[PDB]
Amino acid sequence: ENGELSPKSAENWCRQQLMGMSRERSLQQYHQTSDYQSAVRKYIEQAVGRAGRTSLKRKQILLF
Amino acid sequence: KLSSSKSYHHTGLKLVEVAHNQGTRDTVNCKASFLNTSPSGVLADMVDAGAVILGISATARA
Amino acid sequence: DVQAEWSAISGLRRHASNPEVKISLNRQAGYFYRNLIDRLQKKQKGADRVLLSGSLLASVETLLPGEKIRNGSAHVAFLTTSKFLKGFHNTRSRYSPLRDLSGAVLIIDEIDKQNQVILSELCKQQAQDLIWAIRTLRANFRDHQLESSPRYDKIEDLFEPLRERLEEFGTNWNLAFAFNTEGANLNERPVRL
Amino acid sequence: NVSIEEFTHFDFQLVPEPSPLDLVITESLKNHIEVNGVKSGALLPLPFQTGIGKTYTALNFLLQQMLEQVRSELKEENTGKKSKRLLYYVTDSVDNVVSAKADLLKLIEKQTVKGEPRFTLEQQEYLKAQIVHLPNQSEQLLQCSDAVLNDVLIGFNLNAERDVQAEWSAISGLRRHASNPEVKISLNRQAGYFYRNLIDRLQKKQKGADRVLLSGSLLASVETLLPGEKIRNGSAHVAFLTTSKFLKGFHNTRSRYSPLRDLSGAVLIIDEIDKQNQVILSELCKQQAQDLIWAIRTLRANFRDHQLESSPRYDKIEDLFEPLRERLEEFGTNWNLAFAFNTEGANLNERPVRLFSDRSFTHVSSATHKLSLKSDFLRRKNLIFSDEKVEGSLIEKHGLLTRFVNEADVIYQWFLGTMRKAVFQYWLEGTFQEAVQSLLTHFNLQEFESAVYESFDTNKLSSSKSYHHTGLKLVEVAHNQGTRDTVNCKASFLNTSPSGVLADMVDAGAVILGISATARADTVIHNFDFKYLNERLGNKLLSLSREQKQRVNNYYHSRRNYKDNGVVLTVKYLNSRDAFLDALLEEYKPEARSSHFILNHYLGIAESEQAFVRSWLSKLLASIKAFISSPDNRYMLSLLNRTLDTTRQNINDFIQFCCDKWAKEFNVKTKTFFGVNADWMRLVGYDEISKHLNTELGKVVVFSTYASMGAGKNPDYAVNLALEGESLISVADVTYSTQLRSDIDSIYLEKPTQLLLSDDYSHTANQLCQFHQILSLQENGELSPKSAENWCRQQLMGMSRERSLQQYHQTSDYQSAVRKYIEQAVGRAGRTSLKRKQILLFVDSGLKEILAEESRDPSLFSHEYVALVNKAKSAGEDRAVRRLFNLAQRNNKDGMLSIKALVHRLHNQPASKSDIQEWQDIRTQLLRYPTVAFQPERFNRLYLQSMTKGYYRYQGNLDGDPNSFEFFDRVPYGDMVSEEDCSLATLVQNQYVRPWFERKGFACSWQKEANVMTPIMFTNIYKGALGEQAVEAVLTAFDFTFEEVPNSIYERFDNRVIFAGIEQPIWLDSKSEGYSSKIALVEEEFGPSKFIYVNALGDTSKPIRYLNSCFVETSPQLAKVIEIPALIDDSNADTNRTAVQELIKWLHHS
Amino acid sequence: NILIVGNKDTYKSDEEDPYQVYRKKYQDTVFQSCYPERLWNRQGQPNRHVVEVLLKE
DNA sequence: GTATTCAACATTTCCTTTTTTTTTTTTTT
DNA sequence: GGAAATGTTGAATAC
DNA sequence: TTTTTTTTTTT
Ligand SMILES: [Mg+2]
Repeated sequence: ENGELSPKSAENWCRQQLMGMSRERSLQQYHQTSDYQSAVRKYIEQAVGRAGRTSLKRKQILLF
Repeated sequence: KLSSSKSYHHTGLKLVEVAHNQGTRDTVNCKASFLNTSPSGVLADMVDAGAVILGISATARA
Repeated sequence: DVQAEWSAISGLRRHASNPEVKISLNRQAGYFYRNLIDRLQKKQKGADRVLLSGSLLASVETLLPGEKIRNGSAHVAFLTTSKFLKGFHNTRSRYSPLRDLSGAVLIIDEIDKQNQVILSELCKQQAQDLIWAIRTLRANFRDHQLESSPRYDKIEDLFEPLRERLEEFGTNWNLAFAFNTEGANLNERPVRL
Repeated sequence: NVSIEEFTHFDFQLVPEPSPLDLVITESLKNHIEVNGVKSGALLPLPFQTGIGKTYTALNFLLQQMLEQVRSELKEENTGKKSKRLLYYVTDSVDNVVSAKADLLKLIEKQTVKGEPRFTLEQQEYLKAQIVHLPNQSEQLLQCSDAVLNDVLIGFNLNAERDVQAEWSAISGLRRHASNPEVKISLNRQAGYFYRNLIDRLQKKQKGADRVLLSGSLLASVETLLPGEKIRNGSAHVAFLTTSKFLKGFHNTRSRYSPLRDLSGAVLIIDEIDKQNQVILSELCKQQAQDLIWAIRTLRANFRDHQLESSPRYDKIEDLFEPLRERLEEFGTNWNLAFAFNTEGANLNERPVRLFSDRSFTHVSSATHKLSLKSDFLRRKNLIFSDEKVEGSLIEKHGLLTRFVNEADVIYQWFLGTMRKAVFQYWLEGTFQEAVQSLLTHFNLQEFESAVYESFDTNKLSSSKSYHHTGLKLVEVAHNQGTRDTVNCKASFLNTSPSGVLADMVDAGAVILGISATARADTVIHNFDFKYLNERLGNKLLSLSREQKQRVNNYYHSRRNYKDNGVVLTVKYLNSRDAFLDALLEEYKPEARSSHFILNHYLGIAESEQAFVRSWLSKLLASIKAFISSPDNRYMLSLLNRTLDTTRQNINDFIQFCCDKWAKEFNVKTKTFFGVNADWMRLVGYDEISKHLNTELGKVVVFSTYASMGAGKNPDYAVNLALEGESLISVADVTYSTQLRSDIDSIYLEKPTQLLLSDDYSHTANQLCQFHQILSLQENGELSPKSAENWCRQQLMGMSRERSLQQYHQTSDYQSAVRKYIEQAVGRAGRTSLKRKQILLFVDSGLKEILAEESRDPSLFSHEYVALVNKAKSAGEDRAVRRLFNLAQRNNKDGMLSIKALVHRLHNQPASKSDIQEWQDIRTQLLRYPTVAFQPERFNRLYLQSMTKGYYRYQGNLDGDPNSFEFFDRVPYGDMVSEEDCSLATLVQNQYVRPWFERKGFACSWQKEANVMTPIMFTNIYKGALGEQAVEAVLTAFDFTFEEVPNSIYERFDNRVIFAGIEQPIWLDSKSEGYSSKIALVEEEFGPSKFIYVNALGDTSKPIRYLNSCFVETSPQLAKVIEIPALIDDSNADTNRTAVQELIKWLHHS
Repeated sequence: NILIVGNKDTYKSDEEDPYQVYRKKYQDTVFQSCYPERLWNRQGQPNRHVVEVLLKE
């Protein structure tokens, strides 16, 4: 619906889902979208947001 | 329905499983489970019903 | 039965230190709360209306926090998304916030997370056998009709197209007969559409 | 692991030396094979005294049946036709089941023959493996260790599932510290639910192709979790379970197995058989109520076009449902089931409407009005509207609402019966579930699954009619939940009584061995109806004979030889002792003013209860004083009706004060025991009294009730000879297994009070089993039909519990129940063979007259009951006669109301073929057998048993109220039913009639028998049939041809007559505006016709009368009806040849 | 005429009460009234003394 | 935390009992 | 509005 | 191929 998948890819993925599908293969299908990258950045953006909850900071904050 | 606004978010999906009925070996049922709308459809329905929704999140527009 | 169940719950609650005791107490409390609200909604539905006032009124408002909202005494609610979608009880019935959203202000914390929560609630509906459903609809709509009184105005007109569709569907697909598979082993693998 | 080859060298002909009880059972079952055949079921009631070897006899019989199976399987293994014959031991209480199983295992382990062990260790291990115990599912789960059920979960791969392991972990965690009670109820509930779900999972795992192969350790763990699996495998064939479990059935891996559906060849030992009547009744009362309007609408809608596969597996099943479809279509057309139903007018919200009906007669409606049923086509509604009828005129015109409800009930029960027949046609019990599912799914009736499952285990004048085979129905008509414009008729049924269930078990092939001391008490409230069982089973109801009873009496005397050893039974009847109680009360509170005030204030007795308390307290205290003042009695047991627990503490203190006063006066310390409850005995074991009598010196008073001291509780104690003095003696001629024990030696017996069954539980809110009592009394004849119907009415209108008791008190069933209580009380207190030299029995004086009338055969009474009866009698109205009067009225009113319905159905065109057949069957039966020698089976309610053979006088308006019929010599002057009064002798003297009667087999005279036709039959059917047959007999020999009147206007005229050479259609009526209406009705369908009105008997000299269509006299050529006044001369039975010749002369002028 | 009427206070207005209506309507007619609870004993049987009292009044 | 007088509705009887007067259980859901 | 005849509570008085 | 841990509510 969003336009992230062509109808060809969407129908192939639906067919493979109906016939049983490994999570690793569904996840591989998902990784080809840009929606996946937006979700990755959403996960990262919240991780550093939840850890920045006060106004007392070190002289140096390390992000690895 | 081509004369209307078509979207997955307010048509949803249907999954039908055709199997023999419980205890019988000569009768089949069509057990269907539905999604009649997506969560976006539900949220838009709340807004159209007149609710003022204040959605707060650091990633609200991801 | 009410006294027996409540006394059993109270005795279980008396220590409730063990986690499995807590699980059992949770399930028992849920079922008993359902039964008790079912009953008091019965007595409040009929003419035997118990007049709530003072200490008893406060007791009900503590047992049924949604009763304060019905009474107009409270108008701010803190609840989860799942509870919001399922609704909450008062002394009359279950109140669904979704059916009465006009004028409501709704603050949703972590809004984008609620997409997945709402989806999980929508996934949990009960499946239904379409053959049985259509056969019951076709069988009952064939001749059953409603009262034809002023409280039923323009309602049979809503159902008239559906009755015609049901009869034509049952004729085309021969719903006098039941359905079965032939040939390939259905028990080997069922068909999914 | 043991095998059946261990018994290869076992001597099956060596048995322990049998007691007379064993011999009696064996002889009765031998004779049963001779009389009824091998495959026949049987019912053998055994009135064995408990405490003289009852349980040993039952378990020894059970063990012999176990060894017979082993011998049969060793001998006939080559045949291959394996029949693992099932043996059941059922009783109502869980503890008795467990105790009996433990005693059977002990008997296997410790039995010896000729001083040598009966069985080797391997033989013992084999037999003990054949025995299984089937508790409720919660207790079944909590018995199994974590190892067993973890093995089961692993083997069936349910351990991977989240919810299964979550619930099992919760249950285990509770199980570690389940010492707390509330923990125990919670654990029981969750254990039951979890067992249900888990067994469902193995059942669906096993039905399919993914069947887990069970062997070895997994098989053992499954058999431990599901003991019913051992029965399915054939590894076990003896089951110990309760009556409730027996009725509900038990699971195996494949399905739920119901013992009721597979009773062929089973042997079923039922302990405390007469208690099982009300247990079965309580199981039947718990059926789910269901809505008749919804049920009939669903049945009508789905049977309209849905049909089955037309495959070989559905042969002849569609034909079973074919009549029901036609009936459903006709019913829905007549009552307009396209519309819903509602109440119009009178407020249903202030009170719903209650309708009571036994499905035969005695209909009662809570509405004062005549609730009728009207279809309004302007709206679309069926309206239950209230004509303003008064409750007093309940014998008015039959309204429509009752007719609708009765027909809907008939159709619903017809659907359930047809489901049973179709399940049997589809197929021996694994097919049952599949058959039900396939049939309900083809018809789209899956909503009736629970109803069919629940009900599966449980033309009428021509049938053996009885309440026990029919039951009752109570329907409440109220607004639907959540709506105020639609009404439902929720109905609760009993389709059979417990006597019907027991007779069904015997008919199915079960040999039932009912053991109880009062197994044949003459009450139907507190016992099975053995009058009905004897009618239905015949000689499959076994009875031990007079010689066998004498042998049992001699055996019981040899074990309880009171007389040769010096034991004396002393009986006193105590009335009120007002002065004695007043002196005691004024001693209790010395400075108070008056004893009435002491009773009111310090004891807490209201002004209403003062007289009753003064009555029952004085007797109790007088008995206690006489117990204490006795020299060497050591153990009293009061049996009151109320418990003396902490709710009556003010009386316990006074009783304690008196006991201490008398203990000081007579110098013996007495330890009371108040409030011996069911709860007290569960919490504080009864061995506290036993230990006290074992260790302490002095007397003991025990306060209890009849209800508390039920079956299975043993009040005997272990004897310490240092404390007993020399007052104990052994009354048994030969004593073995010494273990000195003794029992009670004083007893107070209060008059048992609340004798109508009333459980007061939740499921008793519908009062169904309170109507079962009135209707069971009316079946017996204990009530007149008038009294039973009035009591049914007052029970509908809401009846005080006090007033139901008063209605019960005036039956003799009541007094038999009282004596059944007293006989069971003293019977349970006599369980050893060490006795005092004196035994005191103190009795309420209200029990004196009731015990004075015990007149049955004393051959099997206990010694204490004989003593009570003899003492009662020494200070000194038939029941069968009153039964005869009542049953005369009941058989009358039954036929009176059933003929009216049949005629009303015949006058409803078209007349159904079954109705015509039943009408002809009734008339043929009455013509052939006006009187019958024995009580008939198939036509039992055309007749009544008369006190005089061949005739009886009766008074009653045949078209008035059927409650006001009287009968035999209560009416000296009235009408009379006899051979003379029907003029059969004059009829049979005629030379044309008599060959016809002798050819047809009709009776030319009445046999002088006890069973004669009821007055309704004589007046309304027998005389009409005689007239019709006489007219047909004469006219057929004068060249008339007779053929049947067709269904359009059947029963309006007796016969169409056709003469040779005349083609005008002729009609016959044999015995004015109504007759003209019939004239118009017939001529509307068949054009111009001739109608004949003729009387068979009368004065032949009176002239023939010719009338027109309007029944006005006219010329013969213009007449449409001929009225022949007398066809046969009443004085000498010659044919009225002139009249017939004139008739045929008219017919030639047509 | 005996008019089995309801309790007098439970009728909110005079004209609603059958009593005080037929009393003023039939001005020349003998009247007597009763409540329908006042003919049962405590066990519910008909109370004969009440009907003698009504007849003599 | 008063005492005394007094007006308004209850109660019992009536061609005479209101009537009898309790505790107890298994199983599935 | 069962009746009459007896009887008690509550209320106003109230000295 | 990618590579997990979380949750609410009625039944
Ligand atoms: Mg007056």
